[PDB]
Amino acid sequence: HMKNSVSVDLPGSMKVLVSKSSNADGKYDLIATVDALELSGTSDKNNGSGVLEGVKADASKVKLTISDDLGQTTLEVFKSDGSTLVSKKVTSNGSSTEEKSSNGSSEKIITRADGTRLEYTGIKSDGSGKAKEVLKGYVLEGTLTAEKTTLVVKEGTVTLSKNISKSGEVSVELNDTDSSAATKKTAAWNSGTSTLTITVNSKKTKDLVFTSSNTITVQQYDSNGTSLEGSAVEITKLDEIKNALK
Repeated sequence: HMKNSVSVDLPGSMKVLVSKSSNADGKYDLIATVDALELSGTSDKNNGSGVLEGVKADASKVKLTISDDLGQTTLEVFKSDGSTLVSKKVTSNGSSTEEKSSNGSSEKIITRADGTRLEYTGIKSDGSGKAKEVLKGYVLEGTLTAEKTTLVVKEGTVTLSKNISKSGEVSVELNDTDSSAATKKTAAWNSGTSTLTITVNSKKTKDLVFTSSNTITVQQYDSNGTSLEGSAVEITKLDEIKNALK
């Protein structure tokens, strides 16, 4: 594998072998095996960071780039002339983003460290596409535009929209076509508290909190809409989101 070497753990359970000492040019040798393909390179650092390359049996070019502080790996596959990416996987702090492009359409899967996922399919040149968020216990469906991702839950005449900016910032909104002004839902979003407060007939009815853990909780107000009551309950299934929208 490599004489006089040490092994270094990388993000995404990868490993690289680095020579214990440098060559006459001061550089260190790097060897890694990624899904059975051996990649090799050299680096002017001694810690496992740098660039390694290999070629698949179908002549595709593979490059692994390990950031200077070992915090991130980028694994790229190119067509045989090296000029066109076919796939790119970036992993850091237990999260991965995998992109593949072909025929003017792209796919992107973000796997979060908690196991939840954001999945984009059929991304077009204007930045639009289809979107899915895979949460613990339920899936949200929606769309992607150049502006934002919008995941939608509909219940009766109510539509709940969870928006995710390109930065990953979450905001939420509600629409309701209800013709009865006594039962129509409206809602206000508070970014500082990550809370959507729903109102019906001039009374706040519930707070939906969109947590840093990619969960949703719901807590009701009292019968006057002027104090919260009970304790917040974590939602675990799609039909529980819909119940909160009734």
